Amino acid sequence: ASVTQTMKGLDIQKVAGTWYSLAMAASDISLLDAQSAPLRVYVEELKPTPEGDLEILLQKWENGECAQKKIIAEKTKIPAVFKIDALNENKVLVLDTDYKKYLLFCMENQSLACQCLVRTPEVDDEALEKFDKALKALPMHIRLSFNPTQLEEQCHI
Amino acid sequence: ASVTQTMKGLDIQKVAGTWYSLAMAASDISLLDAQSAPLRVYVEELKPTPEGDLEILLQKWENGECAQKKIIAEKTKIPAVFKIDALNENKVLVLDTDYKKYLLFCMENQSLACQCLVRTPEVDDEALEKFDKALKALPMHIRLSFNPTQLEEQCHI
Ligand SMILES: CCCCCCCCCCCCCC(=O)O
Ligand SMILES: CCCCCCCCCCCCCC(=O)O
Repeated sequence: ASVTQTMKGLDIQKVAGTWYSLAMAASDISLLDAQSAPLRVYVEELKPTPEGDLEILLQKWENGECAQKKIIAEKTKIPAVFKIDALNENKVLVLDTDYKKYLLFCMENQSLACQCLVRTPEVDDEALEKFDKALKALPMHIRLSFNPTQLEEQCHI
Repeated sequence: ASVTQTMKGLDIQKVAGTWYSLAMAASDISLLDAQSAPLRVYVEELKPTPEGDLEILLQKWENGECAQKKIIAEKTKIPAVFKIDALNENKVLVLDTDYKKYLLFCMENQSLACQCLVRTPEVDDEALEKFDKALKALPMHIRLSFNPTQLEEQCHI
């Protein structure tokens, strides 16, 4: 269940800028089933702070409407692991990224969701291979992927 | 998009009896998202009629409740292809089965959903491999799998 793959030698400054949530998977179906499931979040932009923390802009459907949400991930001892304040303190692990095209990540509390991010609104078969193979290891029960048209809309409608 | 894998030399009498919908995937996320999505159907039992048609018992969530539904699939020229009466006349294709453990199928109208069925409430990694690899070919955007506990409940709650 635990995630035991992280990016060796991650430079968090190089993941700054725009991303698309091409695909997402989670351990429990109810975390992603509906448009307003808890972890159905669409990534807009990564903004690393100078002090090394990560700021995230994303979209989340709630109250029948697509909201913008800004969120702050705090660094830890490990460069590929970050921390998000909540009801219960969640972890974000960076699995892999080539900076220029794709980045794979997971978040944990036991529950768990992961995502394949890409720089452009295109179906990258390669990044998807890598995403599937990192997931093989994990106990997933729901997976979503989206098309180029959907990737350009708010909340992937 | 089209399904171009079918079981060679299918004997429809040998798939009679009990099955579990271990996993399901579809081309559009809305066909499977909610408990009452159109193609979120859980297979209970296969009953082949003497004249070669297939009778299916299944469970479908609707009106906030888990209903039993009986359904009838009519044979065609091809042993692995069957036909279900509806608003629009749908096809059911049998991709693969070893009769004793697993059976993979898809249904078509363009929309498309497939399933990995198994005889017992157990996670069969093998049948899942075969399911993933038959799906590789197809344009899927939502996938669900269920655990042994869920497999014994009505509507996989
Ligand atoms: C390094 C890139 C990681 C991107 C992580 C995105 C953060 C997702 C947190 C999801 C928690 C729900 C958001 C909320 O509504 O508060
Ligand atoms: C050979 C085994 C094939 C099993 C096929 C199951 C039939 C699924 C039909 C789904 C259509 C919706 C059912 C309904 O509510 O009318």
